[PDB]
Amino acid sequence: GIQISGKGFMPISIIEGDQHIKVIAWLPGVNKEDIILNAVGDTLEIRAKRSPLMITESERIIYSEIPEEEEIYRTIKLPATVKEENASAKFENGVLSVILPKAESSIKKGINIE
Amino acid sequence: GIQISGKGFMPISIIEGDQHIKVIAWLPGVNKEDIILNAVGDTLEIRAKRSPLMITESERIIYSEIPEEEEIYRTIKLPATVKEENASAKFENGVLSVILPKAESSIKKGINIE
Amino acid sequence: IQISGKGFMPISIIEGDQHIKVIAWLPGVNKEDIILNAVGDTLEIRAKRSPLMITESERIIYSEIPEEEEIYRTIKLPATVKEENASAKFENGVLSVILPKAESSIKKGINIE
Amino acid sequence: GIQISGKGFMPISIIEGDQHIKVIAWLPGVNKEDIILNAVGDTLEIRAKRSPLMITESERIIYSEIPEEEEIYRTIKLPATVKEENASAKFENGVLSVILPKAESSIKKGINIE
Amino acid sequence: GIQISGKGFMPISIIEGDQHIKVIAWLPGVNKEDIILNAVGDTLEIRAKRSPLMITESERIIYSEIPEEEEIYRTIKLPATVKEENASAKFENGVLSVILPKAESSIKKGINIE
Amino acid sequence: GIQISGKGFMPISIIEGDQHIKVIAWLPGVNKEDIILNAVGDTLEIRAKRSPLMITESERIIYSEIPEEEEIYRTIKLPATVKEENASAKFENGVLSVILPKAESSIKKGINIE
Amino acid sequence: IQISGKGFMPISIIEGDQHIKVIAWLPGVNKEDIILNAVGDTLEIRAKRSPLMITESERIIYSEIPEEEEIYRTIKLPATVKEENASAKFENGVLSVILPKAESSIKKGINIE
Amino acid sequence: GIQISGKGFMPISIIEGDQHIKVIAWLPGVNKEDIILNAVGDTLEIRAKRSPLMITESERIIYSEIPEEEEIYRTIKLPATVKEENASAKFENGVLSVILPKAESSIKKGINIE
Amino acid sequence: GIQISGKGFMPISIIEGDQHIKVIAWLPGVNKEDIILNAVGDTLEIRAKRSPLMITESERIIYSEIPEEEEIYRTIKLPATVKEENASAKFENGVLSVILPKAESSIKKGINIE
Amino acid sequence: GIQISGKGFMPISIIEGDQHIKVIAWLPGVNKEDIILNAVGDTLEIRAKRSPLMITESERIIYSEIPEEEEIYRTIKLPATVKEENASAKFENGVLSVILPKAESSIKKGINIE
Amino acid sequence: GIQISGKGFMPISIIEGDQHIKVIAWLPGVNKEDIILNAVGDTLEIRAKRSPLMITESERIIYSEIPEEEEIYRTIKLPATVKEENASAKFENGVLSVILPKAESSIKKGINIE
Amino acid sequence: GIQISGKGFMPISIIEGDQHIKVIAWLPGVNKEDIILNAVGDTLEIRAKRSPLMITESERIIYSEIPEEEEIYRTIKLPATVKEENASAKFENGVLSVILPKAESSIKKGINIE
Amino acid sequence: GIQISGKGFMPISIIEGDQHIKVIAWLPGVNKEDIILNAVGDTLEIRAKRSPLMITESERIIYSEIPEEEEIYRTIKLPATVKEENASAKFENGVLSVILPKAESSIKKGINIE
Amino acid sequence: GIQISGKGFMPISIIEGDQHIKVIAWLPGVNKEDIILNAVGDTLEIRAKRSPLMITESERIIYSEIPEEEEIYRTIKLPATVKEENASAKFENGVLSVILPKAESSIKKGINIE
Amino acid sequence: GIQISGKGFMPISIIEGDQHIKVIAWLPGVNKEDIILNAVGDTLEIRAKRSPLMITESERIIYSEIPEEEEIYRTIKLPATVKEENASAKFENGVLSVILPKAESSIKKGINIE
Amino acid sequence: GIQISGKGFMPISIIEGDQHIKVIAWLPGVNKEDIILNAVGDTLEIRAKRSPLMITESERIIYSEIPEEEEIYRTIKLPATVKEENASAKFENGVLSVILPKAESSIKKGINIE
Amino acid sequence: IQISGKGFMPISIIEGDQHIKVIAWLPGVNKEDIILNAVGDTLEIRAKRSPLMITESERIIYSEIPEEEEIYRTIKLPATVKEENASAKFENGVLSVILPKAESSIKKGINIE
Repeated sequence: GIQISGKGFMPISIIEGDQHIKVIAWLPGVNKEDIILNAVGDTLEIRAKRSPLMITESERIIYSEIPEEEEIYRTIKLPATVKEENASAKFENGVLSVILPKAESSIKKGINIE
Repeated sequence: GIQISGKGFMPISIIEGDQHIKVIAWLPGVNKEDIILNAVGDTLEIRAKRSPLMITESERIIYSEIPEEEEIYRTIKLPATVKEENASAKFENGVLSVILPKAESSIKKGINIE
Repeated sequence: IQISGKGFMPISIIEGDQHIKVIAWLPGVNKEDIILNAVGDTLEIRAKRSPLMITESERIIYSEIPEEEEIYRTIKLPATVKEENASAKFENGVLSVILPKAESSIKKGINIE
Repeated sequence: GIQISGKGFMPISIIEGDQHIKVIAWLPGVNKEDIILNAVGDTLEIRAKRSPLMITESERIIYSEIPEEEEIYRTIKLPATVKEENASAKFENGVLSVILPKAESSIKKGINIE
Repeated sequence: GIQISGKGFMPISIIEGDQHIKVIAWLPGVNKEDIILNAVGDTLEIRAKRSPLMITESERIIYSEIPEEEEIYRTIKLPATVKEENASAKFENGVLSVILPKAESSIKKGINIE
Repeated sequence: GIQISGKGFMPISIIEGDQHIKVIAWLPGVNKEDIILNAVGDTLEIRAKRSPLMITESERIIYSEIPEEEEIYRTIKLPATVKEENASAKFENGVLSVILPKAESSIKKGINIE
Repeated sequence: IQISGKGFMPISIIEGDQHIKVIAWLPGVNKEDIILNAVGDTLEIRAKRSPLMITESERIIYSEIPEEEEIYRTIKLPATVKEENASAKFENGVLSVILPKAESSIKKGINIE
Repeated sequence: GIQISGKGFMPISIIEGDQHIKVIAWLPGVNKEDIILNAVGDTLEIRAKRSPLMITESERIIYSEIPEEEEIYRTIKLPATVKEENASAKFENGVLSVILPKAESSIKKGINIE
Repeated sequence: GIQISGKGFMPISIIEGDQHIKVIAWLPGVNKEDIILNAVGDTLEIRAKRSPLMITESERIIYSEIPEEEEIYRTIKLPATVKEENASAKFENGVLSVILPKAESSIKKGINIE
Repeated sequence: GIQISGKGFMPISIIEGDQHIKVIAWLPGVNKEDIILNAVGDTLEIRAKRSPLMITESERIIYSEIPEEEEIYRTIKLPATVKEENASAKFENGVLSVILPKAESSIKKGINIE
Repeated sequence: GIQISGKGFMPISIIEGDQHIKVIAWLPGVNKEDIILNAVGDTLEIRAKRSPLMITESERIIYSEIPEEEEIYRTIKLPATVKEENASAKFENGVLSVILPKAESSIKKGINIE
Repeated sequence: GIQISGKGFMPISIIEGDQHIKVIAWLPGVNKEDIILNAVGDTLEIRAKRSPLMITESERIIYSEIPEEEEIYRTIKLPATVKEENASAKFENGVLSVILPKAESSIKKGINIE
Repeated sequence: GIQISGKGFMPISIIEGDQHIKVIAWLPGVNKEDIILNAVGDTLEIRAKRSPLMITESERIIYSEIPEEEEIYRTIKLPATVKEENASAKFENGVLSVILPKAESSIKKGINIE
Repeated sequence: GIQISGKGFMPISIIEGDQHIKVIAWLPGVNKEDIILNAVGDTLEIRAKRSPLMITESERIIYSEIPEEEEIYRTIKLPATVKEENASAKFENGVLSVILPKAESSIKKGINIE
Repeated sequence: GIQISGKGFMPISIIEGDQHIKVIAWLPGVNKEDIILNAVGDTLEIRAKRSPLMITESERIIYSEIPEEEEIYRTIKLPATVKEENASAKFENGVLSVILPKAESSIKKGINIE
Repeated sequence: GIQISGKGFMPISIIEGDQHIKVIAWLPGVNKEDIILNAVGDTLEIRAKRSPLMITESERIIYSEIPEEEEIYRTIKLPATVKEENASAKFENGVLSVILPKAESSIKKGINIE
Repeated sequence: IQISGKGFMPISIIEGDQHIKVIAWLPGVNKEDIILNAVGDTLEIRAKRSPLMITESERIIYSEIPEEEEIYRTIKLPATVKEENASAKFENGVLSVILPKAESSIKKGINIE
């Protein structure tokens, strides 16, 4: 039970362990400082500014596969409530990766097969 | 992650801040005192009655783009739990605006990108 | 009986024997931002409505509300009118104009014998 | 430039002589005194009430091809301006007939084929 | 179990009481004397002549919603056998109304709910 | 309220008077004596046999719009019960005509429009 | 082998070695209301059939029977014929014409050796 | 030969024995005294009003699979003529049940297979 | 002139003579004693049970064109009223054949073509 | 704000006031003692058995609009948590009506429009 | 491996035991002595004429769900070779039933599940 | 202007020399003496009987791609008039071959290209 | 269970007796000597050469319904194994006919109906 | 409220009592020790590998209705929160069965119908 | 080279080596003793009963992907004749695996590529 | 009457003589020793493995019409039983050719056309 | 990167830094029946493959095998090449050509600072 929603290209992946959740996000062309990242309960929010390709007035864009929007964001409802305060994150090479330990109440417990 | 539902034409907008939600509602031709408004948890209700164009018996309606219903309403499920008791509201020029501070358990905490 | 112009603005048009009422929805517009003129059989309504103002902390996460700031309507009525005696009031987002008909446009009875 | 418009079943025909226009209108079930008829210039208006089939509480309508609306009307733009003040009209057998003499400015004059 | 059939515009309605049947018929533009009306058992027949709009040779029909046919008729099979001989009828304002008391064998009798 | 049914091409017409029914039937190429015809109540039957074009063995049919069947028949349910015993009939030029006086219980009585 | 004209009139066309028979349905027509001529390879049939006559007491409540009073057919045959020796009989609504073939149109044997 | 017809949701079932017809009818929400039930020959009529769900002005209908109409009725033509005067009926728990003994003339008599 | 209706596969044919109707019914795999057969007026009823193919628990049905229903029936409305009391019937080889003499009132009488 | 789900025909309506929810259920032909009714939190369960129309072996069902299932049920999720212990319910005339007072935590509080 | 093929309506069913095949066949209207039945290897043939419904020249077929063909036949390839010489057969009530013991080489031998 | 017409499967080919026309025709299964062949002007006629495959009452036709018609014929309009009296024809191996010398009036003469 | 396959127009028929199989083949325009014919078990092979219409260089083919292929053949799998060595064949008039007595193992044996 | 989701063929069934949920799951080809099973709140997870059909290099798979994937899993959101720590489970014959007692807060309490 | 056929869900795979065929069958929820397994020539038969999920009358099936049939079977025709007597079989974990050594006459012998 | 089946691109041709079958197979890029080939009865098998285009890590495939699979195979059911032990085979230039003499029981014997 | 010509002949095209390999399926063709030339950026392959030879006793009863005897391909490559140092081998129905790139077509590095 997960829902993404927001504006602008931003490919997400979601990885679930027994005791945590990893979220991965593509943000090519974004500055680490331009990225806000907050969470609580079962929701994670990612906000990003990417400034546009700056062209001198000599230059023209004669071809482009690259999205224009400068404001981009995603709100992600995850399969488990998490501990925001132990959440880590790094940002290398256009890729954001967030680690979100699960709250105890959301950690599943085994059932033996007899 | 939002749900609107009820009877009547009533264009809604929803604005999220870090610590509040604003809801805006179009209600042309309604009287401030004919509006009821309550909330709790993560749900807002707006009720309204707008009386119909009153024609003398000499006059006929020869053309109307204007909805007829006299009972109108909306129930709105917001993306955060709120503090009803600090909610304020205004009604100017056919437009209702409601401010609803977020409850502390719904306020999101930062994660640092190291 | 032709409407035409830019922007969301629900009109209704009422006819009496001696006048035309025109009603218009203009939620979110300020009385002083509305221009209103007329002559012969045509009525013009122009309005500006400024956009919902957001602090830089806030985002719009959902909107059914039109964005255009310039809105107008030209309305050709089923009778010539007297502009000079035309009245108008603006309550609660609703504009109502009253437009007495010109004498030349007032219909006279025929008897069914 | 013959434009009919209004509400209600009401079949009109329109007959043009050199010096007049005849409008014929079906209004079965209407009382002569419940009919308003006015004109000016090149427009004719016909307004009528027809009260509904009267049923005692014993009776039921088990079949009907007969329109139910009580308010019925028509505005008709003619192909010539007329002299309202000389217009006549009878109402026999559910049929209204209106005679509308043409204004002089609207009476066509001949061209000789030499 | 009712069947209309015949030629020409003639909107019928049918009303049923415990002890009778009313039939209503629109016949704008028809002369009372031009209408034959007979019945037996469970069938009613209505025959009508309406003569055409008569135009002088100056005049032209430049527009018409009004049916042309001069012979019009309807045969109506009703939900009950009736007493023709006690049948009444009046014709006002383009509308024929026929009253047709039910035969005794066709009058339903109540059933008590215990 | 009519039903035809049976085998073969046989164009039927039906004429109603106040006191009779006439039925007309096309039967090209049939012999008056090869026709059976009976009635009772409100049903007429027509039976007929038409022998086929007889070709010598030198001759071939190189084109035919003409039905082939030799047995042909029709059962016709009329809108009134009849007196069989006063029924007459004629057969001229491929056309059969039958006159069938109505029984007294099927003859319709007038209603006066007051 | 072309048919053409106005009105319901089922034709059949039979060929012998030495003649053409033409058959035609004309129910409700009077022998004397039928004109019949021919030449070379063409046959014409014209007929009038008067309408079903109704007293003013009677109504037609159902009809599968064509209404046209003028009916005709022009038929181009697969051989030239001798008009002058053409015969014809009219029984029971059915017209039958016999049309001997012209000599120039009679086919001669070829032997299969 | 089995025709239903009239206004309103009202699921009928029909049951034939050798010597009677049973009609069953769903009429949830209806009052025993609000039901009229009469019959003659081979027809049964059922009439019933059901008053609408009543709401205080605090309350709103937020959802509803339940038809709204208040006047509801059924005319039923049965496969047999019956004896009205011996017809009984019960109304328990939303369900009307009607027992209609067949008339003698309508009771089928056996044929032996030899 | 005919209506069949009921449950089950059971091909009927219907034969009309001057003085009787013959009904024929396919009923393969039914037992002569399992057949009930009654009639009155213009309606015949055939009822039949056929028991299912009997399999031992060793055996499986590996292919089957043969209907499964065990209750089968037809109610037939004929083109004439009949004399039930003089009706005979035979059951050979899966085929039921019923002979139903017409009642006098339903026998057609000749009309002479002069 | 609502989800219904389960097996069987069983029209529900749902009414919301300020302080309670009313659920209404069509259940014609069910017995008050055959109805089980429980609730907790924001979910109501209705279970019901209705036994089938009872036919003697003389009798056949010749026509039926009436569902056959005998096990019927609904699980309903309401727009508010409720107080199960103060819930009442009535079963008249095939109609079940349940009253479910809202829990305090689910009651909405007013906001003033200044 | 199960192929039917031939002329005429003839509903087959096929039944397998461990040690035989049963073929069942519908042949209503057929005479025991008009049926030929032979077999070898894994094929069975069934041939049968049924003479047509016989009508006096007074009588007409007015209706008929019953196939007309007189020659009817079935070739059936079975899932097993059989012993023709021990095959039996009965013909009661329209139904042919054939019992075909399997040949030894075709009888399956068990495998134990260890 | 090459027109073929008649009944029956009979493939024709047509070959044109300077001074003749060859017609070839398939007629497998036909006896040379059952073929009639005549011509005049620009038309050739071919008539043939082929009697059907002869089956003893032991045998059955279990498959067939071979046309059944016994009467077969063709009329052929050629692109030139011919001299019937000098026409020859053989019939070998189911194939008829006809040689038809061209009439002098139909023999083309050369044009020199200068 | 029969399969044809091969190249070129060659209409086949297949006739089956109790003790043999007849195959018939159309081969207009083929020389008896140009036809090879072999068989074994349950398959028959037919090979044929037909040489093309030979045209002098004066002549043109201006129209043709006649297949061109010179090599034609069919392999036919029959419903029974046969005795090749007792197989006869004749070839008259473009038609090949082959007689193929059945092998004893393929001759079916009767089953008595008791 | 009942959501399945994940990789692989694995037919689930879900069973509710008053005081528990039973989950059943098909897992043919899987080893008891290759199955992981955990739960908390209202979610159950099932994970399982099944190794693939093993073929020697002589052998080939010539046909296969059997899915190939080796990793298979199911996340299931149930209609009730449960008590993980008392959940049991058996795995016989391809079938996993899990018993999940409901938590007290989720057990529905009865309402009396007065 | 293969035909499966029978009743029920039961995924088969088929493995061919040089000297045997392996058949694999999904049969989750079946009991080893409820499985019958025979073979001969080139055909294998698997028969199985599986009893239905057992519910107490407290419990309801609220969701189910799991087939219901209790009788399930497959008849399989293999690409080789086999030695039934040396066939083995195992049933673990819902999976049946049968090993079927090829008969000598069905074992392929090498051909050398020179 | 032929069946091919297996994995991979491998264009097959089949040539029949009176006394043999030749099979030709395209196998570009396969090594003579990587080909297995066996036969018996009326079935031929061809197995082959072709290793993939081997690219150094500087090189990329920028375009390929060439199938990728490394395992390829074909099983071929021929129209005659063969003598495996006299089968020969060749493999030149990517093309395999196999000669397979027919067994004596599959060699067809002549029929004389008398 | 354009292919064009007559006949079934699956090509693949491999690029290195310094050369282009071209592979081509030509089952049933004789090494000596293959012509192979090139220049600048274009490669041509022509081949004849003679048809499956049948004795007059034998018939082809089924064939998935193309019949055309003339087959060819013209291939325009993504670089100009050195024809003179082009090699080529033909094993097992498969033709493989190696075509070193011309100097003017060899790409040079750019550094990412």
